[PDB]
Amino acid sequence: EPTVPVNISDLSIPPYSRLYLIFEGKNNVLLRSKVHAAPLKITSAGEMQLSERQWQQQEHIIVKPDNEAPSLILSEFRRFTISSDKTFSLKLMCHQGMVRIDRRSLSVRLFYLREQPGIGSLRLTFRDFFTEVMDTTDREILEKELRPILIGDTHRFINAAYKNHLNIQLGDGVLNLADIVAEYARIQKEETAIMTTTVTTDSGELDLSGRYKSVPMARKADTLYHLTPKGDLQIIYQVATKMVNQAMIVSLPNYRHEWEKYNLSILSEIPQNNNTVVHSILRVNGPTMQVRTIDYRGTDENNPIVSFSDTTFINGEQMLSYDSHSSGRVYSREEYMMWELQQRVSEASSARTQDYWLMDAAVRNGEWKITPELLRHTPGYIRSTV
Repeated sequence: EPTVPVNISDLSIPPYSRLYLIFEGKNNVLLRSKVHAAPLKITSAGEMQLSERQWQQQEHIIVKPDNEAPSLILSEFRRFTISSDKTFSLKLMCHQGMVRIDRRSLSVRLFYLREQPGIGSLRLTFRDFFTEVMDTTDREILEKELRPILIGDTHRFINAAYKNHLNIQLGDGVLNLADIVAEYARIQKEETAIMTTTVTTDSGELDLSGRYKSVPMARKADTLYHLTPKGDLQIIYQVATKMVNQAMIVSLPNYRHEWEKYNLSILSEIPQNNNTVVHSILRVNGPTMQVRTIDYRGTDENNPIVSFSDTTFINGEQMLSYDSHSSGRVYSREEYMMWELQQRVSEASSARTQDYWLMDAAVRNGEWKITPELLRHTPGYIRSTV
């Protein structure tokens, strides 16, 4: 049968199906695409249990009470937290932007560990959550006036249909959504503890050709790189002091759309148990976060041992974790470069993501052009037969 025409800006593929697109073979086909799984709408009331594979399928779970609200339950939800404390990861999650608000809809983004490598994601949107008081969210003055109410009596302005279902079972964890709402108000008032140091293309002092920037204090072993869908980088560190939990952020606004203009390196010092300070150098290379550790005369003299490592965002993730205590492998410079080439040869996902970022960057102006700005970041590649 003659082929059917379809608008390329919106395609629907039903479960366990495919959709063959037919292209002309004279020109070159360059198709940029984005995938959004269809949301699951929920309107009933009462208990609502979703099995592991039931909430693992979905990406955005909308809740739209008609009369009453369900008691959302997501079994086997191994929630991802970087701090074992329960009142500090709340501040950090509110700070990264994982709690959003518009009109009367409150949206919360979650995370979870899974058997497959990496960290998953999931969004819950609680429509009808808010009453008519803050239907005027456009004005900042009215929201600021309503902020003090959210501290003591948060339930005053929450819709009555949601009052008895303000907690979301997550397996072994209970997340009081009213608590989330209350704490987001404190975070917004503070914005208008967690230290903030945003860098830009031309921010920072002058192999690491470019700019240098050093965090305010001495970090911990673990590190967290957060990439919001808008395309900003939110490198997460710690303070190496168990007395007070103080994560220090490094914000790189509009990173995904400007990763070729960044020639910046980040220096940090991780203290060790033996009263030895180990330096750490972080170099952003597109989606691959190159980490260089310099022992800096830790046990040697004048010839510090240098270990290379990196973690690359893959499969559209928005949160990557590196422990520096249990997971990793020692790599010298030549060994690391050789390993990168070996990963590229076997078509590993990191190389594919690097290529995706490069092809995205090449078409910035609209017309395909490999400008010289990308001739420094990109290592060349040659295949030959002997």
